[PDB]
Amino acid sequence: DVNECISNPCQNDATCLDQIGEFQCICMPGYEGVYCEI
Ligand SMILES: *[C@@H]1O[C@@H](C)[C@@H](O)[C@@H](O[C@@H]2O[C@H](CO)[C@@H](O)[C@H](O)[C@H]2NC(C)=O)[C@@H]1O
Repeated sequence: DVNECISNPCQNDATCLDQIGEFQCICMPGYEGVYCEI
């Protein structure tokens, strides 16, 4: 139950996709971080 990608998990205006029991935060080209922020 419950998901991970509800209100855009990313923190840099990244694209969210589908994954296996996880979230898919697609950061920009040449970025860093897990939730697209660093
Ligand atoms: C999904 O992948 C991301 C890495 C981005 O390239 C996304 O594109 C951007 O999506 C936002 C939506 O919040 C939009 O506002 C931007 O204009 C768009 N970027 C460009 C250059 O179109 C992509 O969908």
